[PDB]
Amino acid sequence: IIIATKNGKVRGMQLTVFGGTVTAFLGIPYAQPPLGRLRFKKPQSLTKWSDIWNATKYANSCCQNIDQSFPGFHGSEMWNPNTDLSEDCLYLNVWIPAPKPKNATVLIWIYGGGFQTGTSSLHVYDGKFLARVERVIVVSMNYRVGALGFLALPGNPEAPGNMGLFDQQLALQWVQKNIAAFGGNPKSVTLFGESAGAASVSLHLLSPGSHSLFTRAILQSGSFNAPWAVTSLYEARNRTLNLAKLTGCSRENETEIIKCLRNKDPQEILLNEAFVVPYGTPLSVNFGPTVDGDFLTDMPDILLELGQFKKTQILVGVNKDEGTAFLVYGAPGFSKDNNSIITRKEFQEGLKIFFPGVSEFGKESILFHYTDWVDDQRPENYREALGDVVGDYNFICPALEFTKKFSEWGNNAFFYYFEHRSSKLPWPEWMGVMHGYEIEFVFGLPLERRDQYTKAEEILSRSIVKRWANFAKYGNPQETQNQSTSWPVFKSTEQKYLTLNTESTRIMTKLRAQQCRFWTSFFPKV
Ligand SMILES: *[C@@H]1O[C@H](CO[C@@H]2O[C@@H](C)[C@@H](O)[C@@H](O)[C@@H]2O)[C@@H](O[C@@H]2O[C@H](CO)[C@@H](O)[C@H](O)[C@H]2NC(C)=O)[C@H](O)[C@H]1NC(C)=O
Ligand SMILES: *[C@@H]1O[C@H](CO[C@@H]2O[C@@H](C)[C@@H](O)[C@@H](O)[C@@H]2O)[C@@H](O[C@@H]2O[C@H](CO)[C@@H](O)[C@H](O)[C@H]2NC(C)=O)[C@H](O)[C@H]1NC(C)=O
Ligand SMILES: *[C@@H]1O[C@H](CO[C@@H]2O[C@@H](C)[C@@H](O)[C@@H](O)[C@@H]2O)[C@@H](O)[C@H](O)[C@H]1NC(C)=O
Ligand SMILES: *[C@@H]1O[C@H](CO)[C@@H](O)[C@H](O)[C@H]1NC(C)=O
Ligand SMILES: *[C@@H]1O[C@H](CO)[C@@H](O)[C@H](O)[C@H]1NC(C)=O
Ligand SMILES: *[C@@H]1O[C@H](CO)[C@@H](O)[C@H](O)[C@H]1NC(C)=O
Repeated sequence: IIIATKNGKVRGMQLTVFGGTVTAFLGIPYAQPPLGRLRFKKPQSLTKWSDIWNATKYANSCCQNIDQSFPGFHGSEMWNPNTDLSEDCLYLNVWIPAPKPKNATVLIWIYGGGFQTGTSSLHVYDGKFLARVERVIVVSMNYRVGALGFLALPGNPEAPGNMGLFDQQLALQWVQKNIAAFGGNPKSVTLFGESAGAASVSLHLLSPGSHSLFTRAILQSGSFNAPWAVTSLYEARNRTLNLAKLTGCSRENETEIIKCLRNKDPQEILLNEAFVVPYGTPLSVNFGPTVDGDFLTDMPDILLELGQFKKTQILVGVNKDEGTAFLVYGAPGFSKDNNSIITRKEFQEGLKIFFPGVSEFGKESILFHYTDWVDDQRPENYREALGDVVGDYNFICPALEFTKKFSEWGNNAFFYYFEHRSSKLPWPEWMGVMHGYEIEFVFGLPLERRDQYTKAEEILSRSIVKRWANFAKYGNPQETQNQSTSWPVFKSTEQKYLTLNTESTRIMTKLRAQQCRFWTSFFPKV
């Protein structure tokens, strides 16, 4: 139960799952901790050790602001970090099947959180059910978020930008050099993540230094062409210097600002991160991926459009009600505690919150496209409209356009539409199939009947886990043995996609066709 890696021995622990055993190695370090001189730098290789590292508990989460908008509410607190925050957080986790497999496919998980939050130690990210049920090895890693992971002064190796993407990339290399010792096949590595984690997975498809570190990709509710995912390199510099003044760290030697920011206390940087943008939205990515000239050599949209990415199979998908979660973090007349029926003027107020820097005409064009009704006095007309707007603009339409663009360079792609509202979902029912609430199905939590899910949820999670596993091993997300719906390839022309629900599973075409022609062709011009 001790494994010898390239930097020394590590001790794990075994776990009982479904009357079998999984071996967990929680908290293997994969880089020299990025403190002091190393804060804001790319991660550095990890010096050998001759003891036995004890990988028996999750390591520290990375520094980050907590969501304190619904204290005590499980719906928001289940996403808050559940281990000590620290700048010493570059660690990873590995769940291997027991008995040790011999050439197992490796699934590498990248959590979301808008590039400002998240941690690999969340309960819904527990890879033990996947290791037990599909006999894959599951790896997740922590990576720097917010200013600590994405502060950008282009070219300056003191704060080059994209450091958190490089933490991810060094985790992938760790798996390349070391996963053979755990019984895994480095030649069969599938990346999957959700939200900002999905956008990260898509950026690894573009970054040449990641080409050789993984085989396939799975993108849940996210991609790099979402409007919140990448920021221009000049908007990045404006933000790092606005943080510089806010901490009184202003200089004309850019390098001297960095070493000034290197002496400030993480809490001081965290509490100023929010204000480096002129007007915030509940979707703001204050510090995030940029075109840095190293991880990312051009605007991702050019690279996607011109076929400059890793050629491979992708699995891409979204939830029915991506946008609702954000409405109760700032939209007036909205609350998780009533059913949030809003008015036409409340709707228009909501647009100013989510599209603050957008012209009067832009906002009416949004209102005009979403507010001519199949019936004008459904009292929830404007409430549903505002949720669709946020979800279609921020998630569904970027994921559809990514998939279109990706598949027209010849690779197989599969698109799902997740529309089961979980029975354990703590938010009110008007919020529907919320952002992030497919993750528990992917990780196979409903497989554990000890814990509150209907039998129908267990069965739906059982096939999702099988399709995901079959996609990782074989490049094809079919459930073959149980007479399931066949998942058609998503072609650029007909655009078939698969719906995922408890009743049964249907092939449909051209998800949100009218809404996406608005968002992806009209609205970019305004
Ligand atoms: C680029 O940065 C300037 C400077 O930023 C601001 O100062 C920070 C400390 C923080 O308080 C931000 O909210 C400020 O915006 C921005 O310039 C300003 O515009 C805002 C409102 O638009 C105004 O409050 C400030 O007085 C302006 N500051 C100056 C120095 O004139 C600017 O908006 C940023 N954005 C872009 C796109 O360049
Ligand atoms: C739904 O609730 C929102 C606000 O949630 C509430 O906040 C307090 C007002 C309190 O009543 C809590 O118990 C509620 O759950 C309501 O929005 C408020 O409306 C008033 C109207 O005078 C306005 O002044 C406030 O700013 C609003 N609060 C906001 C925008 O956060 C809303 O009216 C409720 N609607 C329904 C149909 O129940
Ligand atoms: C590492 O841990 C050793 C203890 O072994 C076991 O660790 C966990 C799983 C506990 O359940 C404990 O009862 C076990 O015996 C220590 O002997 C060793 O000193 C530790 N090393 C370091 C560096 O802390
Ligand atoms: C694992 O599979 C690869 C091909 O996918 C092969 O080249 C390698 O030798 C295998 N290793 C084993 C079976 O230990
Ligand atoms: C000041 O800036 C120059 C580049 O213009 C740089 O070479 C120098 O190292 C900076 N000062 C310090 C103390 O590093
Ligand atoms: C197939 O169906 C059986 C029930 O007949 C179920 O127990 C099994 O787990 C299913 N397999 C998959 C991959 O869903």
